[PDB]
Amino acid sequence: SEQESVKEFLAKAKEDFLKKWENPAQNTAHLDQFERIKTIGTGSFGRVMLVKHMETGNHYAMKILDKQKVVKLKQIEHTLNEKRILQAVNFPFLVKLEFSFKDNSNLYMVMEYMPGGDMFSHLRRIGRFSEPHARFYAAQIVLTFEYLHSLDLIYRDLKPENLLIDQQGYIKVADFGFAKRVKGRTWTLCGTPEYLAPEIILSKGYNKAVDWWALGVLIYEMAAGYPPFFADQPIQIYEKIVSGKVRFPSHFSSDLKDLLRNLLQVDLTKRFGNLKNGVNDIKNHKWFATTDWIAIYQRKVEAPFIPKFKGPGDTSNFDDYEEEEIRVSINEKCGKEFSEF
Amino acid sequence: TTYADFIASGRTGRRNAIHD
Ligand SMILES: C[C@@H](N)[C@H]1CC[C@H](C(=O)Nc2ccncc2)CC1
Repeated sequence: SEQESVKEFLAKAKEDFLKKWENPAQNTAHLDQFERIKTIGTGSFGRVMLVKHMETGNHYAMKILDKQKVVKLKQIEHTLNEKRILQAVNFPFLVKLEFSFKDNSNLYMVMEYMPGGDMFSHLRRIGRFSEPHARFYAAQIVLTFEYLHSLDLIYRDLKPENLLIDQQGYIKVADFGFAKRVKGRTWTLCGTPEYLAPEIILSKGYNKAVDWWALGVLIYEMAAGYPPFFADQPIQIYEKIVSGKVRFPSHFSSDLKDLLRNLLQVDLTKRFGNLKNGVNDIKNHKWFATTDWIAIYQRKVEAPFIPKFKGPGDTSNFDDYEEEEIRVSINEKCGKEFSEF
Repeated sequence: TTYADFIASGRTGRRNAIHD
């Protein structure tokens, strides 16, 4: 069976993950091994910089978290989740963590650098993706969620902003700031407004089904050019999501609509991904009938879009940000809170 | 159109995550 080769794949993958989960990599480099080049991302949850490792010459993306800002934002345990999970995982469509370390002031996570930029920037520019184009990316997500959920991981922030395009035109999921290893239900309110399942909004206690709901949002946005539930302010977006009504553009194929009605399904006993058949309800769906799941895993499918290669440290696919100092205090901040990082 | 309403809205740039 294809379901049995697959079960075998996941068994090996889990034994691999647990070994790193139970004994995490720690303190594997130092800031002064990296030359800083450019801020390619900034936000509430730290910034991301292009750097260059001197000993190898390799370019990398370095996420910096101010430990004091993390404590004030009450993201201590999420930050610890993020690093422990990213260091343990291993899958083609997950951005790979090369190093992590910390100093008196900061936490650092050095990832492989994707010069091609995020899906977001290309989706906005082009307007929308063709169904075949959107399906190609959706398949990568479907498989990644298959892998994550098999490890008891929920991702909780699927959106085009968190998806990077590599040099073969395949995607990498980045930012694990709200990922959590949980076997039961959980209750934290987190995610991005447009992508939130109704059960998060209504404060109910949820599981990995929220990840499949967010898949439906993503595929919709990719093929429509805009998301299924938008407005100018979050509370208005929440009223739309909980209403149970969604409108599709007249260009959506009738298979795409039917897939999306089962992903953006309020009723958890009916939502694709959450039922007795699990991820095969998605994988065997007619919209995906031309998808060869193994060749997508193997990166043998021809990509609809390969971004323009401008050098290994080129930054033209990212916007410009105001550059700040990386200041390292002479006193240790929050030693105890982050000891396991 | 729906696309035109989207493109005139304030939420066409990169969206931030929320938290309680
Ligand atoms: C919007 C946020 N949730 C977050 C999305 C991912 C981004 C990043 O890691 N970019 C990146 C990583 C590796 N290589 C190139 C870019 C940082 C900002």
